Amino acid sequence: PLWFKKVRQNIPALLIISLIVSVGMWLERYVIIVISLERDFLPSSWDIYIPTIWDWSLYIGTFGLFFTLLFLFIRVLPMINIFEMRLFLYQETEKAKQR
Amino acid sequence: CTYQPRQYIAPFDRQPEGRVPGIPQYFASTLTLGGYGTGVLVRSNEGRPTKVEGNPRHPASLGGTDLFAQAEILTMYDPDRSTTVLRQGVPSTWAEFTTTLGNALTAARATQGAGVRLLTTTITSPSLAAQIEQFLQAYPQARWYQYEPINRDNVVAGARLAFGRDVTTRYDLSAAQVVVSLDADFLAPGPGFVAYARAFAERRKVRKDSTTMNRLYVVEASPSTTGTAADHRLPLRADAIAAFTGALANELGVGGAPATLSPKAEEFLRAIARDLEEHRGQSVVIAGDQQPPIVHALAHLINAELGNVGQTVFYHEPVEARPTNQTEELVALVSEMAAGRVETLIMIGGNPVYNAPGDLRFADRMASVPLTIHLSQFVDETSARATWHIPQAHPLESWGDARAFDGTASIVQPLIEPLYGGKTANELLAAMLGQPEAESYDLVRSFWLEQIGETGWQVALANGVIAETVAPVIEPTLNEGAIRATPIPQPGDGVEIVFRPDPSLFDGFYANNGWLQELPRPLTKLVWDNAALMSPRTAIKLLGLPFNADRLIGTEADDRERQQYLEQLSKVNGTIARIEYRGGIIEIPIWLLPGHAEDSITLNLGYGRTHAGRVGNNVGIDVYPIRTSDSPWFGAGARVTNTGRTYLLVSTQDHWTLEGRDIYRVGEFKKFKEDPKYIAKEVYQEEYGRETPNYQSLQPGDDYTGRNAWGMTINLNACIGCNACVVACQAENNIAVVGKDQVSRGREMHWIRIDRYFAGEDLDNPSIYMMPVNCMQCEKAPCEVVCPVAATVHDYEGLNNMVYNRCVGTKYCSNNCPYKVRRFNFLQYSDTTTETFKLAFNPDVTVRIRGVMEKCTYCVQRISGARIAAKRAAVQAGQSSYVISDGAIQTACEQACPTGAIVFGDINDSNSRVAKWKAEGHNYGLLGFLNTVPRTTYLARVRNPSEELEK
Ligand code: SF4
Ligand code: SF4
Ligand code: SF4
Ligand code: F3S
Repeated sequence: PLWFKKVRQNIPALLIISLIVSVGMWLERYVIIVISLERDFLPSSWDIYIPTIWDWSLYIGTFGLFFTLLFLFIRVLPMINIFEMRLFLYQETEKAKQR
Repeated sequence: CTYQPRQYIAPFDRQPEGRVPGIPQYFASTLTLGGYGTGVLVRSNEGRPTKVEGNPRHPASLGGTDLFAQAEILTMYDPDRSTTVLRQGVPSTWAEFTTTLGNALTAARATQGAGVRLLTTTITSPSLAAQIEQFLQAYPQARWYQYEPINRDNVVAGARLAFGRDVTTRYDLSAAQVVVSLDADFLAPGPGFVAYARAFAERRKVRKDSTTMNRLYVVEASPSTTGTAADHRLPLRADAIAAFTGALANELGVGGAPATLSPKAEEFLRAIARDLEEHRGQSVVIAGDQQPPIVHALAHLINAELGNVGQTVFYHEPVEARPTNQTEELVALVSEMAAGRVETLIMIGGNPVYNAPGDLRFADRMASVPLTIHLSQFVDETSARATWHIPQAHPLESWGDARAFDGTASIVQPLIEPLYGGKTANELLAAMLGQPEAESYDLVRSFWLEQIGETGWQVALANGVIAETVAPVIEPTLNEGAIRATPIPQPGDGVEIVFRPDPSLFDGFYANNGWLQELPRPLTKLVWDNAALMSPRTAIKLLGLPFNADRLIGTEADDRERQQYLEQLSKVNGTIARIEYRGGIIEIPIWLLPGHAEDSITLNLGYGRTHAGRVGNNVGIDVYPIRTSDSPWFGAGARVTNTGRTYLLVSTQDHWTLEGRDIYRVGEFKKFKEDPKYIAKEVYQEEYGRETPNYQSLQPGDDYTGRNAWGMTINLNACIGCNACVVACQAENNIAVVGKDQVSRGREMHWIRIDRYFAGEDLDNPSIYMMPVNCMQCEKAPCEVVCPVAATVHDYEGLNNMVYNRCVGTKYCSNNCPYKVRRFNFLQYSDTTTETFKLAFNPDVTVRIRGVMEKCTYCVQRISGARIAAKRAAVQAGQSSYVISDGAIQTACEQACPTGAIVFGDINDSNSRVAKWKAEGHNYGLLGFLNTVPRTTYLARVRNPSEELEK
């Protein structure tokens, strides 16, 4: 859908696709690592990987740490570079003068 | 803070005379599995037993040992062994028992000992037999009444039918070109197992020079280790074997009965008969203990006709003291207990309440008896219901004598004073004979002195055998009329039940031992559990599973599809089936065994104990209640309804087939004689189009041309999948025992593993392949290259070095190991709180902590000791030679193997056995397309098929 311009313009469509892409990339890493490791050269050494609750707990915990750091960043420091944005305005005004 | 704690050191007060500190010693002792002694050499690190090995001078234990002898060390150090005398479960004293016993016996002297009864197992000790005979002389009306669940009653019954006298049958497999086995496991643990395995394996081992190989034909209800090492195997029902034996005698022309049989069985009969009469005096017929007495009588008759007697089969005077029908003697005792005639019962071991068949109701009849005394070495179920329980000294810590199947009279020697005290069986007999406080050492020595003499006693202790004692060869006379005039019962009464001793737990005595319970059972790979074993077809019909079961049958073209179907047929393993045999319901989970006979179920004894130690306290389902005295090893009718309610069964392998890969190589003998390299020349033609694969490597490696190089060769033809090597590695390298939950998560720690591939056409009657897998010590090792902290690096000799202290636990090395032989300590598996287990650990090898990887180290402790000793000898001589002998270093697995499949030696020394074996044309390394260049290599299996059955 991203190929079509209308889908890219729509803000809800972008959010849904971005969430699906984030899940798909996790699945890609899972496929590359776990599936390849499960079955190997010797058939006798074949077993299935079943994740427990503790690795999931670590995963949500890392999400929480990431968002905590983001929230402190946005509270204390500016989210948008104050300079390089007024310089961008200066560059845009000069472009208008040279048409 | 300081690097380490004070680490105080405590020395002796009086030095032992013959001991040099830090130097282990070896002592000769005897360990008995079925009451038949097997000579063992046991290492005493500092006065404590630590490692059991074989006695090269002992018949039936020439270096090789069975798993039960290996795992006796952990049994002697079980933290659940009895420590005190219990009156009625309350601690008491030995003196109080001696007073009570004396009063009870003098109260029974009014009669002739009519109330006094005994109950031992198969007793072969000359000292105990003489003491029991003297006690019977003192009390005329006393009875011995031997019994043990795994006995040889049918053998002696058949002997008394064929010869009219109890004889001891011995088989010389070295001179038998054809061996036929009627439901007989001679390659499974039992009397004479190590001797039979070594002789059979030597014939199977084939080199370019060799021109002859032995052939084995086996007919059996359940696939077994003997079945695995057979050129031809027929899965006949257990009841049908007696009819098959009668038919074989009839076609040979000896007295028998023609029996209707399946066409495959008839073809097998034609091949066996045709192979015989072509090898007269070069053939032997072996009948299993489970089979009925008529089968044994027919086997003696067939051997006499072929003239095999005196060449392959030898008859000797009976070695088991007084041979008797044990099941009938127990039935006589239970009836007397029900009547109330017995007033005193003394039992030396044997766990009678648990072991006795359910129909007998021994426990209910035991209550009637006023006094019952049990010597068990553990507080067993019988001891719990018995007054005056007395702890029994373990064989390692006790003075004793035992006789081998051939007859040896070997002497058991204590390596340590009893840890918890306890009394030997002879000491109990002495108290009954009126001599209390009699030392075991004096009782055994007094009997032996004046028979072999004081000088003989000294030689007997130094060696593991008594030269004077052996069974005399006798020539018995075969009674043709008695053997011919026998019923030969016909098979067929509905679903049948086969009762087989557990491969790892035996009769359930070893249920407490952790190593045996954790050991994967051969051919089923199950751990910590008991399951009903049935063929895939049997499960589909009885449990109504939705599978065709004919899809498995097919040609080589659809082999990959049929292997996938077998995986789909699996996952039904663990469904609980309620089985009703004779008024008894077992409710046991079912595990599918492909090679099993149709309409037959195998149930393993030794499970469901309730008074066993914390390990194996309640594991598996007890099969003893359903078992009946009239038919101990066979069953006639079983309902086998399916109750669903699937129960998790844990297996180590988790895959039953090789997926079209060159892991196991199998070739015919006739083609091998023309070209030894034919098996290797083939395969490469299918894969690359050329006879030789031109593997190319971008990595140099190391020369190793002028230095000792250590390599191992494993012979596929010799291996029988006994699993003795796995137990030997666990004892030698202090490998931890993980729980059933850890095995379920695939975290079992075993340096050596045996894999069953079950690969064949049909897949309902597959050919079992057993391959031992251990670190290959690859000259170019992938695991070493991926290690960040350099914990795994190579060695000057060529050994891969794994340093536990350096390992940080990344686990990258296991991922890059192609053979997946590396085991990681995910949790703290090692036991730190148990003093007895701490004594068991070998000092030479470190006890690993959590977070470190482990792998086979080619028994580095043995190699380092030999290298230090060779260097020390060279410097003292002044030669500076540093020469190590070929036989100087033997790995624990190499010593343990009864067959001799594993050989360890220098590769560079061309005169070493490993160098000669590695020059064979059928030697190869696993996964050659990876440029690992392993040092552990395999010899491709060579078979000897008869043109009748095969072509
Ligand atoms: S077998 Fe595995 S652990 Fe052993 S040397 Fe080879 S790659 Fe390393
Ligand atoms: S060589 Fe030693 S460590 Fe390796 S498998 Fe054999 S017994 Fe175990
Ligand atoms: S290699 Fe191991 S499993 Fe095979 S026969 Fe020898 S001891 Fe038994
Ligand atoms: S990668 Fe290395 S760090 Fe240990 S777990 Fe393996 S030897």
